[PDB]
Amino acid sequence: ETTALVCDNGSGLVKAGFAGDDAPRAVFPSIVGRPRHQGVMVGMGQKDSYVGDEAQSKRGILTLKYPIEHGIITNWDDMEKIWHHTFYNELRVAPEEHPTLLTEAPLNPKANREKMTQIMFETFNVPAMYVAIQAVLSLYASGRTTGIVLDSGDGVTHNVPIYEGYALPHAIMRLDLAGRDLTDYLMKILTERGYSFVTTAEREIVRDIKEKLCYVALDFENEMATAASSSSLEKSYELPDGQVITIGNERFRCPETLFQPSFIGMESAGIHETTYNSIMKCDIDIRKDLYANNVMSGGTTMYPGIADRMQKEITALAPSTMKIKIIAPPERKYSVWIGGSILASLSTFQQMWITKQEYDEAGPSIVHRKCF
Amino acid sequence: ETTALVCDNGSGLVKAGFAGDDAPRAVFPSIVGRPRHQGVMVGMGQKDSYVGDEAQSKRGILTLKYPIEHGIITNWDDMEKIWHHTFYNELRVAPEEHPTLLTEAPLNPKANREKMTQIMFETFNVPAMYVAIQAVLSLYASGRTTGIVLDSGDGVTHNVPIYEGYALPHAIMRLDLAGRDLTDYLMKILTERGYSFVTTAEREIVRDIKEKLCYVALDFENEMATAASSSSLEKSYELPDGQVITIGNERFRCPETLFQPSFIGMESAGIHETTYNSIMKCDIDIRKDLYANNVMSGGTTMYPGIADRMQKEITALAPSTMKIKIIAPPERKYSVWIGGSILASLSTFQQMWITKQEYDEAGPSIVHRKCF
Amino acid sequence: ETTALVCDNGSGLVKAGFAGDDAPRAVFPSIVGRPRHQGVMVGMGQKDSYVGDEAQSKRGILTLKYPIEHGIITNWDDMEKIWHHTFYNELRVAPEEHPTLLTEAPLNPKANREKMTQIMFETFNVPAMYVAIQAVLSLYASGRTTGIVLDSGDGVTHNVPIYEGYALPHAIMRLDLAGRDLTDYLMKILTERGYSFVTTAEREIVRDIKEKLCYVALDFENEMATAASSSSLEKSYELPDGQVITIGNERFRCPETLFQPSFIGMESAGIHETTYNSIMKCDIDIRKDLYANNVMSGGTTMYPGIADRMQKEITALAPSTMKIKIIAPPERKYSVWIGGSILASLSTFQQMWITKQEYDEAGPSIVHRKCF
Amino acid sequence: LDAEVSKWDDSGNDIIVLAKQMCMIMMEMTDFTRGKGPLKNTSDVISAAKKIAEAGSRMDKLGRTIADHCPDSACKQDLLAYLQRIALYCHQLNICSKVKAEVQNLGGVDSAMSLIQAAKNLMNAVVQTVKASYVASTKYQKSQGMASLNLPAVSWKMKAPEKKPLVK
Ligand SMILES: Nc1ncnc2c1ncn2[C@@H]1O[C@H](COP(=O)(O)OP(=O)(O)O)[C@@H](O)[C@H]1O
Ligand SMILES: Nc1ncnc2c1ncn2[C@@H]1O[C@H](COP(=O)(O)OP(=O)(O)O)[C@@H](O)[C@H]1O
Ligand SMILES: Nc1ncnc2c1ncn2[C@@H]1O[C@H](COP(=O)(O)OP(=O)(O)O)[C@@H](O)[C@H]1O
Ligand SMILES: [Mg+2]
Ligand SMILES: [Mg+2]
Ligand SMILES: [Mg+2]
Repeated sequence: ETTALVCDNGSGLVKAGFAGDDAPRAVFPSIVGRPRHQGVMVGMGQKDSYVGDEAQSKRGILTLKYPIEHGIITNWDDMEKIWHHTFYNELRVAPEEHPTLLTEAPLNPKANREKMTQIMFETFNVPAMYVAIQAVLSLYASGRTTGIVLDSGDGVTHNVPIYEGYALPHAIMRLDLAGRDLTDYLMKILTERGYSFVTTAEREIVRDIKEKLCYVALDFENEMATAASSSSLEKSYELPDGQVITIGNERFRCPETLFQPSFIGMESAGIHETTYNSIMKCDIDIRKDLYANNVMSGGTTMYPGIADRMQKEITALAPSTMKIKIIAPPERKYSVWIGGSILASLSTFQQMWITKQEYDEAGPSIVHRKCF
Repeated sequence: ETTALVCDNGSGLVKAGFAGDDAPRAVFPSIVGRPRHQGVMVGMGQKDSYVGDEAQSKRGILTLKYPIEHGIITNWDDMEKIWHHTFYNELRVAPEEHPTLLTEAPLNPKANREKMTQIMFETFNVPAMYVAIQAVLSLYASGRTTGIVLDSGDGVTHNVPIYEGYALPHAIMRLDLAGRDLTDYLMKILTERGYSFVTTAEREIVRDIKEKLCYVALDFENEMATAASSSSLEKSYELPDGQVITIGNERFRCPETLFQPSFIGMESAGIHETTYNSIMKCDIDIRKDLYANNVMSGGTTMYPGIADRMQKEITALAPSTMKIKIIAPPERKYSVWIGGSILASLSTFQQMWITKQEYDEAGPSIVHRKCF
Repeated sequence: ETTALVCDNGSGLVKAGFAGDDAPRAVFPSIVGRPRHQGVMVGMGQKDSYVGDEAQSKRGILTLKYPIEHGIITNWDDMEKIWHHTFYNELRVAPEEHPTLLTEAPLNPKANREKMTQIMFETFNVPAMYVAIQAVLSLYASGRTTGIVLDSGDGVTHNVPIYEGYALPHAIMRLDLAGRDLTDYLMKILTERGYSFVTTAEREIVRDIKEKLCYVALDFENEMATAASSSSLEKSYELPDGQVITIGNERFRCPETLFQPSFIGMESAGIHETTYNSIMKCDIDIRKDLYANNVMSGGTTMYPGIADRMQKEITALAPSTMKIKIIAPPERKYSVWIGGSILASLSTFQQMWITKQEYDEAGPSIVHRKCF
Repeated sequence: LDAEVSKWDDSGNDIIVLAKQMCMIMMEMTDFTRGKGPLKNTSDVISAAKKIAEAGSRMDKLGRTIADHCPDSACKQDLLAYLQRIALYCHQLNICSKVKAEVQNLGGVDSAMSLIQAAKNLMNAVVQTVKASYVASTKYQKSQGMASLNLPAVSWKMKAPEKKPLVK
């Protein structure tokens, strides 16, 4: 009769809700803001920190910090503030009545998961908790059990190949290029238009620019060439102040970092080439099913036209005798949440939590021999 | 059960009263007059100095001096005379029974505030005192917490942008053009009509001329053009002697110095252009709320039609996609007092005074790490 | 047998000379002055604009404008006046006989460089021109090829890490805090002494105050503490009028903005923290050579004692097992010029100009695929 | 814009009911800017602002009563901050109404608009401290001092929020 709580603590958007549901009830950016000015009024000077949407509304007077950068957690005193805002202030449930399910990118440091379950037990007193891999839940949300997962969140971009039940942990390819690096490259590439976005409160504005304008070209060279004859690729976006900005080739040079990471100096391969590189790390028998089942979770795979370029860029690398199907579900931004609503509400799961009586005798090291 | 005293020591009008009230009890011009003639009668020759309205009534036989010029205080021996007239002679209270709240224009010299609190402690023996910024109280009086303040008093004209509680001290723009310079420019521009006002007792008369006649045109060039066909813009004002004077374009060339300070040779921008210049020093997120909340305290924003020209002159500089609302309250001349009646009577303020036991151990340098 | 012209068009000081030389022949402030008064004499009223030192000599009667603010050029009609004064009036050469080399801060708008080379070709008719990055020439002047460059000019402050030949364009960190903002903060902080510098002709005087008085403390807190016991840190400076001024802690609060940009409200890091932030954006192998080779060009690194504080403030951030050497050459104010005298006179360079026959067929867009 | 936040019932019995009274008097106060409610002149807006000032002082009293027994920082500092905000807003509204009344009886739309903006900020502060007092009460229900006030989590009528839209 009790329900389970699920909380995808992403790098840019904390999503949370109840198990068995079909949509997250709370979604808010995981920002902690400190005020940085004097505060001359005698009231409204005691509020020392702001979290979530009330920091997103007041971002002009706050230094903004994400506690999660590239999947790992660098500030625990802000992460417990964000979780305390998540459970009480927006979900309005007590943690002691519901078991909780958290989300972790693969190949993370063990100290991150250890301090995460220690904070979840010895501060909020949950009955039971479970941390799951951020990519294995995307296959639950897609309805499948085979396929490789290209989860490109805000922090990290990881490819996990999973045949029917069984993952292949020697082929989990985690690349540190994601939406925050595209946001910083859009800050760097909008300087050539004349616009200077320097503070951390303008990162939100250029993130909104990336939201509503940036698409990815099917072919990059000729689309770059037609931007020289600047006639139809410019687009105007209105700022919060009122000034309009015009954007030309910067509209599609920003997602092209996903397929050419040498633009920001990263010695790596693009997300089309590490996918074929990661399928080739697998065995030759399951390679046919992994080629034909390519799910894409994460918000950074919500650019207009990333499925077409992903298919076109794999099919020049794969052998040309069997098809590639980049299956891109339309709700994929919340996809990591949706599988979290499945696995927590599944009937055969309830003897695979981490109970509090199992934690206090074995310490926080119980989370490694239970989850992965 | 005790009340607090508030005393806005302006450059042209000392206003004073009790906290929690809705109107100042004492308002009088901050003038100190010395007699300058022989005094042949054997009585009425011992009264060495006159202050306030009894100097305003007898101004023909007195050299008149304002102790405050451009916000700073240049004559302490007259300022203590004005405060001694304020507390005892017109408010009729003792300073030792009531805490006091004084008013200071921003970006003033520190020695001014230091000698001000030293005079307030070691001469009048107040229980506690506080000095507040002249513009932050105008937002208390307007009922708001966001917006920029265009406080144009008699001494200085300062623009202070304040988002909800938090000021932005790097955008406080203080310009030394105010009502006294408009009075001197009206003395200079009335010479072309034939009238010569040369002494300091005629500055009061031409100030009254500025009171009852001078308005500000919405458009300056065509209003200057229609004054050439001199039919309806002349106005007659009666002097204290009985001679009438006729005023034509001098009726609106006097407030136009507020929007074109090159008339009196000041290398600056007008109060329409330093406002948009000061909003653009702020951050791009709070710029929408600062454009739409433009309070105007100070008596020099009581010209007939300054709100319309302020709105029309900002909206040619601001981006045209969101509105400008120059909110001009009708009691705005006393507005700096009204917020002073709020902040001193506020319940959460009483542990943010400067007590006498906090002053004697730290000296007069305690006022910098308490107020700003 | 022909020589090349080099012209560092800085934000506060245009420097220019011939290639192969060891010192600039012409150095003058890049100011354009319009007269702002009536001009009652019948002669001396036709001279409509003044540039360079003849505007610096007559600055009391001129509105002064810098055409370059924060690296970009906001007034082309004044910049062509400054270049026309540079070539003909002070260098006394024709531009058609010498190829020219101009200087550009990195991460500038492309339209700035485009209009710069269009003005250099279709107005002065140079045989060939080249624009170079303002920081890569400082390593030529320092004699090195590895190291990071902290070029803090008058407009911008940019850190560029360059290993032996190869720059790292993903770590070019450009911060908009430089000597003009320190000049404005010195105008703002000298108001507390009582001195009011309001017009644009007093910016030159307070710039001279910054020249001859302002040093930077090794430790800021105890040096602030010893300024309270005001005995030995005051210094007197004589104005052009004759009034002397005394300066206490304002002598070292002005360069401290370089290491704490929260004083002027800038959400950024100081030049000690963006340097370690920019070295950490590089790769782990070249980090040893970049730590030990820290050149400092630009005039704003000519404060007395900035090398000691830069070393002390990096070595608290860097790992303590290998040394930091802030190499500060004594001629560093002209350092951007000196490398410009090297690279233009280098024998292997002369097939990497932009000839006029290469420009007219490809338009002004040839400058992007030649310089960076 | 707190009608979507003011989804409650008449329960709570000390905090929620005056919050609903303040919400309906704001909804009738800011209708005067559209000008189709029961407010005609400006003096009834002064009486309305005095009503919200007295109700905000009462809410400040109840918020001070709940804040004594909260043990440490985690929500008590937030509650004290919102209490100082609602105290500033109510005390500013109280003697900002007086100067508008004295301007009214000594001599016309923006005069209402300043009090409207003050009431809007007061209502945002009061729904923020309602949320903070809910968190502080149902966080520490086993803690001593909270149990004597007799405010269980059932008594608050806060439901779970809406399903967020997955697409668009
Ligand atoms: N429609 C979209 N187009 C482009 N980028 C998007 C879109 N939706 C989301 N994003 C990017 O994805 C991020 C959404 O957060 P997300 O990474 O899904 O959270 P999590 O870190 O939990 O996976 C945002 O930072 C944004 O940059
Ligand atoms: N009704 C009015 N019309 C025009 N000017 C006014 C009016 N009332 C006041 N002033 C101007 O404003 C000044 C009033 O003093 P004020 O500046 O309000 O004092 P403070 O310096 O404390 O702000 C006078 O010098 C006068 O020039
Ligand atoms: N001796 C010095 N001490 C302190 N600051 C200096 C000194 N010399 C120059 N400066 C600063 O450096 C600037 C000199 O201009 P500079 O930046 O060298 O021109 P450019 O912009 O071409 O590099 C001035 O604005 C001044 O602030
Ligand atoms: Mg994520
Ligand atoms: Mg004043
Ligand atoms: Mg320079």
